[PDB]
Amino acid sequence: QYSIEADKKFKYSAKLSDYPTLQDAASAAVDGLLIDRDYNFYGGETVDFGGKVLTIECKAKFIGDGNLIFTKLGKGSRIAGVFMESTTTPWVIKPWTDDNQWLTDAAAVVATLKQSKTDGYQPTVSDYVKFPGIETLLPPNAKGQNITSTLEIRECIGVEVHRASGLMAGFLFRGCHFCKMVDANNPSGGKDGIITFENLSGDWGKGNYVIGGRTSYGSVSSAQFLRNNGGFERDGGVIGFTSYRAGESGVKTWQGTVGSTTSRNYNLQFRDSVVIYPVWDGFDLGADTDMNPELDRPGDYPITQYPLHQLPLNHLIDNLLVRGALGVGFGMDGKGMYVSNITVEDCAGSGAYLLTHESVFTNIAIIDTNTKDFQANQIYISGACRVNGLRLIGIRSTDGQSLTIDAPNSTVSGITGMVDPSRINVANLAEEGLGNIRANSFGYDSAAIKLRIHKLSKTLDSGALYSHINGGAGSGSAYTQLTAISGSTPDAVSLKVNHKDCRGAEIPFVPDIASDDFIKDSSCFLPYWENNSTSLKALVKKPNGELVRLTLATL
Amino acid sequence: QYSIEADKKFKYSAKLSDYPTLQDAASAAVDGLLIDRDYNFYGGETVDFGGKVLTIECKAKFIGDGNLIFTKLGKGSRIAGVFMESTTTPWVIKPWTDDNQWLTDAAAVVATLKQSKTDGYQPTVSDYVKFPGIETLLPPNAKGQNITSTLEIRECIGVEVHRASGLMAGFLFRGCHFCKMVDANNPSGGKDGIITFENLSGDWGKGNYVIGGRTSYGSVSSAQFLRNNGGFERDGGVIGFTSYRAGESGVKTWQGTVGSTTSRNYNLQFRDSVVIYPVWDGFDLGADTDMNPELDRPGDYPITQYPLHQLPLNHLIDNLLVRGALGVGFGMDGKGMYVSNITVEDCAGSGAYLLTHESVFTNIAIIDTNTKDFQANQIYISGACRVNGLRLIGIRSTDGQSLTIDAPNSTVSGITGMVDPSRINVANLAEEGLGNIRANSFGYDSAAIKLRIHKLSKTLDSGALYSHINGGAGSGSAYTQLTAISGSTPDAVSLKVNHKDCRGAEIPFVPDIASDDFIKDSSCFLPYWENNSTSLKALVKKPNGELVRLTLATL
Amino acid sequence: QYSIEADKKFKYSAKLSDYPTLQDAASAAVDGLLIDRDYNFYGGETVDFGGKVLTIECKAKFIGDGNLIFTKLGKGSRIAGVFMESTTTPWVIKPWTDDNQWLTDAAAVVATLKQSKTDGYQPTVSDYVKFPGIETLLPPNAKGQNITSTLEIRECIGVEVHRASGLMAGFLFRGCHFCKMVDANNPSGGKDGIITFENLSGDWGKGNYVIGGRTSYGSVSSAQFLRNNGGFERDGGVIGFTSYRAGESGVKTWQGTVGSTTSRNYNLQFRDSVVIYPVWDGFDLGADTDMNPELDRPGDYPITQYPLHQLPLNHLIDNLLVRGALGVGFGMDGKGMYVSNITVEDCAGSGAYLLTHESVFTNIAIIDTNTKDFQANQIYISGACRVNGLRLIGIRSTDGQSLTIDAPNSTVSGITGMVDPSRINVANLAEEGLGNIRANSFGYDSAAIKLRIHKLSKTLDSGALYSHINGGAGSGSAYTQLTAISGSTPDAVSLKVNHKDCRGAEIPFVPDIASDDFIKDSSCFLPYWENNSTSLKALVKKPNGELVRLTLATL
Ligand SMILES: [Ca+2]
Repeated sequence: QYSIEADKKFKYSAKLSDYPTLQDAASAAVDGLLIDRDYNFYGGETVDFGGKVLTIECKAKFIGDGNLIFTKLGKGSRIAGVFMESTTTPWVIKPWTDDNQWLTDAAAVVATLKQSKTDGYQPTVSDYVKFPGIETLLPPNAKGQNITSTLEIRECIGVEVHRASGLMAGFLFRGCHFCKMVDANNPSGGKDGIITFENLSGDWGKGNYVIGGRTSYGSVSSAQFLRNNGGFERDGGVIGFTSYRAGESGVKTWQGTVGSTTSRNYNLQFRDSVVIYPVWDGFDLGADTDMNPELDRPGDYPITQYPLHQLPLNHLIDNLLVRGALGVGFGMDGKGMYVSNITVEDCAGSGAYLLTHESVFTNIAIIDTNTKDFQANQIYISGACRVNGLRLIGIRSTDGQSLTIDAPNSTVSGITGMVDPSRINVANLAEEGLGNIRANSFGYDSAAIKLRIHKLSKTLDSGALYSHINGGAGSGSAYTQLTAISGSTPDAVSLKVNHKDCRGAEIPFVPDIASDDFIKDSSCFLPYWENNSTSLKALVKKPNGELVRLTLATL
Repeated sequence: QYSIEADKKFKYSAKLSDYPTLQDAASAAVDGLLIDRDYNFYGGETVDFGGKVLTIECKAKFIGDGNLIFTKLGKGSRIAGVFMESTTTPWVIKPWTDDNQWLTDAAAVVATLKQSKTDGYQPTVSDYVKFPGIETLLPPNAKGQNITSTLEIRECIGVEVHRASGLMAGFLFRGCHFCKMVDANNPSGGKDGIITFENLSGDWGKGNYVIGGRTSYGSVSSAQFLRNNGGFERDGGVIGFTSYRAGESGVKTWQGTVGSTTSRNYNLQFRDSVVIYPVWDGFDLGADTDMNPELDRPGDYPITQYPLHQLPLNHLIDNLLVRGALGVGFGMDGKGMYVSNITVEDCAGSGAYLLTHESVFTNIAIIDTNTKDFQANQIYISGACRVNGLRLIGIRSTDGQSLTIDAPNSTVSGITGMVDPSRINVANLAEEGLGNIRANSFGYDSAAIKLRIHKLSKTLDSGALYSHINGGAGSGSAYTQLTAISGSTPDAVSLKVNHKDCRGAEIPFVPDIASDDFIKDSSCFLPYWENNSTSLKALVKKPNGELVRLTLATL
Repeated sequence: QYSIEADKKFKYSAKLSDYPTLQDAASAAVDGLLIDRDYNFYGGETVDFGGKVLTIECKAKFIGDGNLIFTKLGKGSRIAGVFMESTTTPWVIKPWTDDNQWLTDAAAVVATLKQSKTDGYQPTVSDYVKFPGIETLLPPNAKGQNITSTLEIRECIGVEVHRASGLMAGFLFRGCHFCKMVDANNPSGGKDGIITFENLSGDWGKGNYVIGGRTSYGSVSSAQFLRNNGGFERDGGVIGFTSYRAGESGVKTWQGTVGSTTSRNYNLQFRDSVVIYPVWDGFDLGADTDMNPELDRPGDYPITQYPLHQLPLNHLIDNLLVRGALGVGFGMDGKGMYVSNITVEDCAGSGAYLLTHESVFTNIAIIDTNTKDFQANQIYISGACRVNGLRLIGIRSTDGQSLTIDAPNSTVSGITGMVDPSRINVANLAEEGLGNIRANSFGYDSAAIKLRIHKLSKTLDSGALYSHINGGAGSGSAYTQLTAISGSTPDAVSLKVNHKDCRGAEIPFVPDIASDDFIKDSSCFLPYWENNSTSLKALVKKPNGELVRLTLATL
């Protein structure tokens, strides 16, 4: 019988073109399921896949506003090529120019309004803060919109969504474990987060990843996590991902209470990823609320155990790039954190906002940030942290008085760049382990090794060692100078060696009668001027510590 | 009826073993298409896939010289495992030894000639420049060869080629958008570029990527782009890729006019990638022609708007590694660029050749490059740029007079390595933001903090602060010395503190009668020698600025 | 005839549910093979796939202790979703606490014993060394266990295993070439290595990679190689991989003789990867045995050609992260190596153990390692190497006398961090290419530029340049001080400029009659005390080099 042989030798796949509803096709499926016609779904339409391990291959669109809900997929199920699209074409704003300059003026942003499923985003309430005054100026038809076409995977284990795309599209994993969003094929976002792992009910989320791929646009954050804990195994997070033009942030771990419980996250990886042109932040990896925080943490550690911003979040954070944020490039909180290899460039707000304590930051580069003076500084650290390697300043100038680094409880080593030293505030700055040193000077007739005591003055060097050309180039002659500040005049007092190639030391003397207390150490002398005789005298502290006054030079 | 049920329950796939031509199989296909026998194609053979969204699975070879042309594939089509192979076995050169040393002598290169589809490449005209004299020495049968077996995807949107391989193989996307070359499985290249996105006609290319994978050999560049613009979204470029032994360069964005229009590229990503042993360059990301440039840019911005090498290319460039180039490791041009985290090692030409202006380079490492003295320097920057963090020198020495960095308009901070300071040329070099410092000296009886004024001398230190051992190790005693250059003799003039553990300052004096102009500042004195009385005198500039001469020390 | 049309239009797949043995299903398969029921295999069960190019899709478990052996798969075959599981539930140890602190006490480790297929590992003989005393304390039923369920690919070319997982699971490629383990889906390991490329027989392994994915647990190493050589093309190794909690090491290239031949490896890539919480080492990339080494290298280069630890291994090593090792973070040997961009944090043994010679290390960060004092240092280098950029110290203190870096034959530049300078030992340390410098001091009333001659003292600075506040903050006045050590008392002897805002130089003098030899240079004077007359004298070395004694200051 051919049918016996056929049933044994051919691959099983059901296809949607043979069925009137998606549930009918799902029920028929045994191995493969092919989406080979566009399918209009109603919001909340729910498909039961019977616990089957299905390979779902999409070659057409799921069309609808609201959520298409997939349930009871077997472990190992895979959904490839899915394409979500809204039925509604909403009003979107586009707060950047044709030369990719951010628009900050509310009226200019309102002028960008158009009806489109892409190239912009639907305003939300956070836009009222981001573009002050815009709430009053937006037409009512552009406020409070709620358009997203969302694929919801509900309460499944071991399901992977690969190469997803769409228009006004979102992807929600609700109450899932060991699920992955892999190689997202640049979906264009809607009102809700583009990729969400939300585990507010049931067990803490674990094994949930965004791996590879990219997203564009969306009103809020591109990739986000609520109530996930990767365990000590660090089994979850974001690796190899790119976010472009998030309406809020590129990658976000939620903070505070959502509903009746914690939305926070522990033990996730954030590695090898890039966020470009977010309207708010590149990476927002905080767990506690900054402004107007909850007095408790239902479902999480109490404030009595860990103070605000001091949770043992224990994320693995490495090799991240942010460029072009209108908000903050990289933000986090927590205690006992290690963070490495972070690069932030060209952000309008702070490059880094770090509400961290007893944490270590290694090889950080913050290059041309706070370019619009939105924050007090380019990098802020609240608690007692360590920074080992910090690159500051690209090519931008700073006209006002804002600090570059304000990390008042932190100890820092290894700053590089053309930082204005008056714009550094740290607890301690040191290079303990340098070798033999050479200061090489270009474009000047001198070289300098300067000292600045910030307690005395943040703006004036307190002393210096200089080398200065005698005559011109090629003269083979220079003079060395040791200086000290007096009367807030840098270099006011100095000793010289070889000025005008004289081969001698020029020694400063006290310009009047020296007081007893002017001399510091025993077996030393201090020259001073006696004008009434045209003589140099010496105040001498003898080897035995007693003072005597001698005549040093006479007419 | 079984046939009704069978048509509903089984996956559709056509296979080439059932058809006499590839077009017949393509026409029959509805979902899958299996290449299950080797297929000999003629150059220019064109397959029309009818707009169908096909999953093409290759388990055999496409064999032929020239192009196999795929057209009218539906968005979402995928081609996996394709294997291209030429019919011709050409003559190839192998310009490296069994110890992986580059051959540079033309006669030695000619001696490597063999007929093979791999382990070398077909000479092209660029080899005549790379190996001077080789044009005369190559036998005629090894010149002007043109063997490539090329899969051409023509005027398609949303097509992905995955896990491709081959021998004398190339992959061309001509007039395509939103197409990807994913996880290339080490094809061995032919005469043409291995992976090309060419958009000289139609709309500018966008959404075109090389993601993952690797290539080997080829006569010209491994991955290349013509007339692509990723948009502000940076939707295209090269991520996660490895090139080995390109006959020209690993990754190339074309420069200048090709045909009648621009071949240039904007807004692409070049990230997380590696180029090893290219015959020419690792990354060639320039857009304007260097030698003998066009006087115009048909199809692009005019020279009147942006001068040569000053286009707003706006690529996203980060986390690149190059090793073993016979040419330049990393090259680019453009204005307003940000570049980060570039590592270049062991190149025979310059590590970096940067025809850039108003651009920022952060965390650059150029380690043992220009090892064959092909260029004037290891890193060159033409325009007014900023470098923040620059590692120079591995373990190689430099016998001649070539510069290490020549960046005469650039401001630089954060050099590390055993650079010869005479081989640094920059506009300005500074460490503005160091903390308290310690110079730790090993393998010497002294420690040093030296100063060098490059305007005075690039080769001689102009002054120093030294600490020198008194006696031997463990003596608990050292002397401190402040020095200045005179008569081109470093350290010619000095003041000492604690020489021979004497607990005193040794002060240099003018060895003859001091001229009036030798003293600089008021309320200072300058000792000088009066030989005719065996006396020290003091030239004194009094507190009121007037000069007087006093007797300082007498018999 | 429908059967003719059906045979042409449907995809071929055989499925295990239709057959009594795996061999029966394999024999029936032509294109696809679906594993759609759990399959109990016996150890050594061998399947012959007839040279067919098969796409094997797994949606169920292979269950058994021992090896399931796949042979004669055609080039291009793929195995997806495989899940290996043992029949035995062994006794496992879990040497870490509920706060993720390592357990080091043998009795505490024994107390963790449980029967499970995961969340720990089976003890092996290396545990007897790691937890001293544990050999005596372990119950007999927890010693010498040998449970692994291993998929063995034997003597195949061009086979890829994708998205594999399991419990007590291993994956062995024995005598294979051009094979890949791709996107491992966190298999939980057993007694043997989780991913092994072993080529002890036949040709040296080539083209063998681990790409992407992750593993957890296992008694020994996560990914390992024996007798592989990637060629100059670097065609093999580990890229994009994560290892968690290896019972030995994350990534290992074997050392020494195994059986009758070499187990060593050449020309592999180790890039873009992460190892966390290994019981032994993060990356172990050595080739020669350290303790009690072989006197020969059968099958490899003789000791007469390359001494122990000086093989030309030529691996491409870049962009690696290790955190939380109980052993060493990063270890290797070899001569002529280049290594870049390595980050190691929070390891109980050395961050790096480098038995390397004539090798270059660029941009290395070793942050809070040797935290349990297991080794003599945080980073060790035996041979004559170069280090360009080395970050040391996070937030941990060191109570004892151990060194931070011991690299006694190496030349180093670019240390950053709060290193204790007495804990640096190198051949030479230098910053040759710094610009104009500023020392910025926070939290002190002074700024300092110190000098330390390690030959004199590793613990005491030998001289200094200080700037000190006169009075208080905002006074606009400081004094500069130049000091030298005497009698092992830092700063014992000093010259001051502007002490107490006096505008003069305080000059130290010899406290008794100066000996002739106390003066160094011609045309200099040295003041000294004559107590019997209350006078300063000057020992003068005249311009002609002859000595004279003069009266300098008198009552
Ligand atoms: Ca006198």
